[PDB]
Amino acid sequence: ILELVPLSPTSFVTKYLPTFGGTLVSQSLLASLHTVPLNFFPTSLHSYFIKGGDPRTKITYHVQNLRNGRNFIHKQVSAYQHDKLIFTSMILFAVQ
Amino acid sequence: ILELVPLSPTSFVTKYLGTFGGTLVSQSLLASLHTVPLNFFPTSLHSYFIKGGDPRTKITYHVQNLRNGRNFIHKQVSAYQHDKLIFTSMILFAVQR
Amino acid sequence: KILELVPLSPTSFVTKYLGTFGGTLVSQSLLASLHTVPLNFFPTSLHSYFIKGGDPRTKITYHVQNLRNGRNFIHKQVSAYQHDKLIFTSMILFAVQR
Amino acid sequence: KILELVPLSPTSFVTKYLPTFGGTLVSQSLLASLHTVPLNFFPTSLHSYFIKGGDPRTKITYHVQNLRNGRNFIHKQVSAYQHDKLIFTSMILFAV
Repeated sequence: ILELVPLSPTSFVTKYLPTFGGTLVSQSLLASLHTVPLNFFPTSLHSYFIKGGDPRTKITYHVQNLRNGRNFIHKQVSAYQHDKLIFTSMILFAVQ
Repeated sequence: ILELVPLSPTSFVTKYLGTFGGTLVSQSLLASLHTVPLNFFPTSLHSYFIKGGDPRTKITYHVQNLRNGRNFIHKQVSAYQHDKLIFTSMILFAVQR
Repeated sequence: KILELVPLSPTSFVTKYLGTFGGTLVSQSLLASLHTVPLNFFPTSLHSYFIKGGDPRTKITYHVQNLRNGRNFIHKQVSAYQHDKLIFTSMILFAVQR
Repeated sequence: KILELVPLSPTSFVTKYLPTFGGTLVSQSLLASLHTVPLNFFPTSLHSYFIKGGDPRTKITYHVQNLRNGRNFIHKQVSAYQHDKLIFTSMILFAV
């Protein structure tokens, strides 16, 4: 139950109801890992807590490509609830 | 919940044992949350993956204070296995009032 | 004013009048993008990449490209050029307020 | 000259004149960060988050927070406050 459902190549909803910021960071990370090649790994991440909460509704994550190259990929993952941005994370990846 | 055991006001060990990544960040955030007042909540968090760890082996988290302002607390949380740095976070906190 | 752009088209703009070259590039990039979205779509984040030093003795041309729409969000890519070479890009994300 | 900051400490800066436009937020936060980074480091990217609307009839206070150092790379965060409220934050990445 950190589980996500892919609605698209870039968009994911929680399966179960959530809000702990740790859940937001973890699921946003998982989400990004499904959009990046298996040989790329996270070097850092940077999460911004924009609005709290509710555990009573689902979270939708959207992954947006910021920058890529041979050795590096940058992603942004935004989380919505009730059609409002609550949380955004930038995740940096590097190759092998 | 990913529970830690306090060894001090300021240091913590895993009680139990890229979800590993999500674990490090979570726990590092739980750790730092035990060092701040009731109405301080994270505004942002910045984690650096320094070396892969083994799950299992316990993780030890040290929480330091970095340099305050007005309306914020800047914590650094570093994670260790075998006295070697695995992971560090900067977590920023603000008050509601 | 000073950052004024002349619209060449609905998605293309150029500077009117020729440390922080950077702030200017980000600022005009944002302004350019703001001309392609409705009033109540506000920027939630931007992400700017410094690709090559500018010339402050030539024109900057900005192209706005629509990357993605979702219910609540618009994602633009703004690319800045001088002499037909890429000097700068930003990804600017917007959300509707209701 | 209008994007002029007054240092208050090694890491904190107030606007001298009245601001908010996003573009001003971004540029002031970049100038603040440039005062705290060695002269031979240059910005490679910048990532700004519009957290709450500014008012231009109020001064903005910028705080530069170190995220990570090396000999080749420096990461900084710059946060902007009005009336003791976070309105805006930026991550700036520098290379030697």
